[PDB]
This record gives sequence, C-alpha cells and structure tokens, in this order.
Amino acid sequence: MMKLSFHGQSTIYLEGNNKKVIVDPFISNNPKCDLNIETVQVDYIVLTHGHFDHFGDVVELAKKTGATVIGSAEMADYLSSYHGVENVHGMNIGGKANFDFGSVKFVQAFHSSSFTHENGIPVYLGMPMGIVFEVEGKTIYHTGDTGLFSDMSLIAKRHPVDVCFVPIGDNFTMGIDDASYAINEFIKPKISVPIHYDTFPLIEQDPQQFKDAVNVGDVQILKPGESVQF
Amino acid sequence: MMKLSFHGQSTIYLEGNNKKVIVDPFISNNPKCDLNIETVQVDYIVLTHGHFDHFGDVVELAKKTGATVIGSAEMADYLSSYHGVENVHGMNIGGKANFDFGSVKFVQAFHSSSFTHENGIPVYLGMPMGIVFEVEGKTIYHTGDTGLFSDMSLIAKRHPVDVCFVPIGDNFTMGIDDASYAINEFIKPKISVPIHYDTFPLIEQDPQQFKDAVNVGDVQILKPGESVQF
Amino acid sequence: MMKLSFHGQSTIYLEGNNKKVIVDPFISNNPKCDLNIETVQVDYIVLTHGHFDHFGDVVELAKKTGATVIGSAEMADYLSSYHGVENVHGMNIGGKANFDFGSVKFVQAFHSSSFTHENGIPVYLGMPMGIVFEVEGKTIYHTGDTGLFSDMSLIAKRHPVDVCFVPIGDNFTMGIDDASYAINEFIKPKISVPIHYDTFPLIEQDPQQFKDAVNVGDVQILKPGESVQF
Ligand SMILES: [Cl-]
Ligand code: NI
Ligand code: NI
Ligand code: NI
Ligand code: NI
Ligand code: NI
Ligand code: NI
Repeated sequence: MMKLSFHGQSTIYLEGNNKKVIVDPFISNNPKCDLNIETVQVDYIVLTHGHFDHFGDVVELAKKTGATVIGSAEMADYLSSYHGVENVHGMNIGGKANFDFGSVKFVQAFHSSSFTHENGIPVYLGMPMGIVFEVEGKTIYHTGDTGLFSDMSLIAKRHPVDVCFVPIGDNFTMGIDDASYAINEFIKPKISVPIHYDTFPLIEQDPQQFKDAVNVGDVQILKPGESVQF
Repeated sequence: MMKLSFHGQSTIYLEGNNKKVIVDPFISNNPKCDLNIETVQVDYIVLTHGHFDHFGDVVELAKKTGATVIGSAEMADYLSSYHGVENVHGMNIGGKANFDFGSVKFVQAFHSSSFTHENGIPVYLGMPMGIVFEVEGKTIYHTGDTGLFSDMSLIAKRHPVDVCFVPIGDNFTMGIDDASYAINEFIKPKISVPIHYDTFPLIEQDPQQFKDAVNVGDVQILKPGESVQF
Repeated sequence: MMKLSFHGQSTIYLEGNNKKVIVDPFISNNPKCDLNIETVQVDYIVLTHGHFDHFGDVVELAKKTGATVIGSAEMADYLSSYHGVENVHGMNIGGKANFDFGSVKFVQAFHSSSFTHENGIPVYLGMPMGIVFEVEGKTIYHTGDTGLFSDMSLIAKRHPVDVCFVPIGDNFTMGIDDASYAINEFIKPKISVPIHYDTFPLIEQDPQQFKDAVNVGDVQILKPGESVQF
C-alpha cells in the first residue's frame, strides 16, 4: 500500500519507489507536528508557497539530507542564492516534472507566496500553488493554501484524484463550507483529508463538521503521524 | 437603512452595529474625494490591494484613529513591522472573519498588489482581492481592482449580492463592456455602483454608458459623498 | 498580408499602421533568437511578465529606439524609476489601451512575474499576463507563460482569435497535452503557433506532438525568424 501520512498544518509525507518526499515542512516550530528535524529522512521537499508555516525548516532539512527542493522558479533562486541550498528544481504552474519517486505537477491556487524579512518587507516567491502527485498509480491533489475556485474541477477532471488534501482552517484559506463545496462540487476524490486547522487559535475548527458536509468518497480525519488507508 | 457611501476611486464607507468601516482610503491625494483625513472617523480599514490609490492614507488614518487594518497576511506584516501600525488582522483569499461591524470575506481578483518605494522597487503585498461584506443583513461585493473572471459567478451564487462596486475606468481594470458583462452575466446584484473612473485622465469614463449596458437590478451612479438607496 | 513573426522563446514581432511592436524581447542572451539588439527597430515593447527570458534586453532596446514599454503598473514604475526608461505605459489585467499600431488588452495568466537582483531576492512586477492585440483587423492572443485555465474560453469567446501563441515547453508552463487541450477546448483560434520550447534543455519539446494533438484551425510550427501565413 502506497505510504502517505499527515504531520500537522499542510505537512504531508509520502514514499514512491523507495524515495521519501515531504511537503511544506513546518516541523521544529509546530508543537502539534509529531516529526523531529533530527530524525526525518527525505530525498525531496516540495513547497506550495513561501509562508513561514510552509517554508518552515526546508533550509536546515535540505542541508542535512541533501534533498532536492522543488518549487516556483523564484523559490528555487531564493533557496539557492540567498540560503545556499545546493539542490533545487525550479518549476511553475502547469509544469510537470518526472523524478525517480513519480511526477510533480504544480497547479493554480488563490492565496499569496512570500517570506517576511527582518525589515518587515515580504520577499515575493511567485504565485501560490497546489500540487498534483502521480506516485505508485495514485493521484494526490494537495490544494495548497487556497480560496475556492471553479478550475479545481478542471484539475480534477484532467487528473482524477485518489487523495485530496484541502485546507479547512478559514481566515487564511477556505473554511468548512468552501472546502466541503470544493470536494462535493469540483474535486470528487476517492479520499479527502482536511489540513491547515488547529495549529493557531485563528484556524481552530472541528474537522467533524467538514466530514459531515462531504457527501462524496471517504473522509479520513488524520491526526499528525497518521497515514491514509487506501 | 444600512449606511453605505462612495467617496471616489474605490473608497467606500459603511456602518454596521455603529462601527465605521472604510475600504481603500485614497483621501488626502484624491482631489475629487469629499473626505478629509483630520475629521474622518473609522474603527476598521479594509484594503483590497497595495496600490497607492488604495493604500492611500492607511498609516496616518490608522494611528490618528486606532482603527484595525484588515488585509492580506503580507499587508498585515508590512503595516505592522515596517510602518508600525498598532492594530492589524492578517487574512487571505477565501478566508472569512467575524467582527462587531459584521463579516468580511476576501475573494480573488486579477490585478497586482504592491506599494512602490522611492527607488522604484515595488513591495509585494499578496495577490489582489475583492471583499464580500455581510453587514446588517446586506451582502456587499466590492470586486477590488480586477479584470473580468468567470468565478465572479461562483462568488455571486455562493453569496447572493445586494450591492456590487465594480471598476469601469479601463486601462488598469475592466472598462465599460467587461464591467457591464460582469454584472449581466456573472454577479446579477440588486444594486450595481461603478467605481474607479475619472480620478485620472487615463480612467475617464461616462458611467451613463455603464448604466445603459446593465440589464439586471438597479445601477446607482454615485458621486463622492453620495450613499446607496436601499 | 499583416506582418507577424516568431523569434524564439516567447518573442513575437508585428507591424500595424507602419509601427513596429516586439513582445518579451529576449534577444542578446538567446542563441536560437535570429534578432540582433543593434539592428532591431521598434516603436513599442510589450512585456507579459518580468522573468529574464521575457524582460530580456528591454532597458537597452528601449533607450536605443526611444520605444514605449507597455506593461503592468509595477513594470512601468520599475523601468521608469529604477532603470530610467523614458517612455513607459502602465496597464493591468482586463485594461485595454488604443495606440497608433492598434489596441493592446492584458488578460490573466497563472505563472509568476519578477526579475531577480543579487542574492536571489525577486523584485515583484505584478501578476503575469497574456496579451490580446487587435492589429490591422486581426486578433492575436499571446497567452504569455501560463498553466491551463478555463477563462481561456471567456477571453477567446469575448475576443475571437485569429492567431494564438501558446507555450508547450512544460516544467515552467503548459506542456504538449495542456497546450493542445487549451487550443481544442478553450481558445479555438484560426491559427496556433507553439512557443517557449527548445530554448533550454528543461523545456525541449517536439512541436509535432502539439500539432498532432490540435484538431481545430491551422497549426504553424514557426522556427525563429519565420512569419505567420494568413
Ligand atoms: Cl473559471
Ligand atoms: Ni499561506
Ligand atoms: Ni498556511
Ligand atoms: Ni490597483
Ligand atoms: Ni486602482
Ligand atoms: Ni516566465
Ligand atoms: Ni518563460
């Protein structure tokens, strides 16, 4: 069974052909994240966007493991030239790349992508994105941080989805209503997993309300550390 | 009757539960704005995007009044860490937050969002946005600065609109044909108010051309200072 | 016959009412581009976004020719205030402007828009855009660098397209499958020209796979220097 686990906020982990992939590795500064910077093994890191709660420990993790960081062209240049990360792969929206683990395709999201420096100036890191993985015959749609958009149904029709990770926190993303609508109306995956809630007071939600509002496929409310059952 | 008035370019003012809310306060540097920084009373400032003709007097207005500034996460960081604004609430697209005035939900726009510093370098302030307010049983859709997009119909279906503020200036936003198509095809509000024209030579339009081309609901051509008649 | 030519990556050149317009002038540093910055004559330069492979020689080209640079508000601010470019016209998505050559209208794209200064800090230059030209009775849709989006069909239905320039390079934009779907399903132009391939190893594509996959209108595989046959 394909290995795919949730680890708090928008952090997911998966294996394809014995290669380890993490998304949005907010580990050391998320007390609800079950992962440890010291012990996690990865060959690749994929970033949906540059916000602190996704960017997280990418620099320290990339350096320690020698993992390749996949993201926007701006993100790749930033990690490379500002942070000195040796192994980066720049991409953009609609772009697909084949790696030894499987494929990464970046899709559109509605949000922002920046990392705020000490002077208070946000450093722009491209348009925010979602990820479509094809790994061991499974199609995984991580929506990233996003508002509701009708082209979610274009992404899902062109890439029928096994597992969708969808933010339900509200304030900074879709809340319960928009995220359930996204699943019911546009994505219709076999498995839905809600993400990006409870990490901060502002995004505390009852994921049961999400599960009650979803009428299509299976909803799996994964706590940090738990894996998707296929 | 709910208090809702236009003050030139994209500046709207409203009252909910006796709290005063201003959007995109371009006051001191807009000669056609009937408002004055010294006398304007506000509890909340909402910014659709960072451009000078929307950002306007937010810093000086926020310190004089102690008003809370609601905007993108980047806007909140920038205003707080760079300009030292005391009271900010960071949000992002698809996010909804409940205040004592009513609710504010950010939605997508197609435009840009930055404030250009002395040296010609823009500061990135997120993706540009529109606003859905629910205030005193009214749904208000300020589209912000945007081009035409079909998800205007999704925003409107999910949040049936009482008043829509829609830019008609062209060059920088929708002109007459697109704005009127947005109203007739996608949004279909009870009341349409054209905004973002005549302030500069480049965005001079006859709003009567807009009202002529709209076939749905009621078009109220408001001069700065004039309120919406419900 | 109206003059319209492809010069590698996303560089196009056209003439209307004896005025010369270039798009994304990446000349000096593209070895597959047949143009020479010393001999290139233009009255107008149009920028879809700020990536180096589009920005290209805009500053040197603009000063030598006195050409007006048309782009995003941010691009206009940046070229003017930072680079001292004399003649700029700021626009934004959905905005249309009439020139002696014909009309330019900016439309949305899904990509990023920056130019990187030292140490991997991007200068933000707005949302990335496509262009709708109306020149000597022809409608040209340059999609810019973009992923697939359904509003390609709104743009094409509101502005029926004679020539579409569409990226097929993949990784950083649509690849073969997405680009051919865009043409077949959404744009349906008289003529399709694939762009943004072969220039770098990462974006190497056989444009015959695109032509075989397109079922609507005529596909013209232009080598750098070749012109559209109407
Ligand atoms: Cl759409
Ligand atoms: Ni975020
Ligand atoms: Ni987030
Ligand atoms: Ni603006
Ligand atoms: Ni504006
Ligand atoms: Ni690009
Ligand atoms: Ni490019």
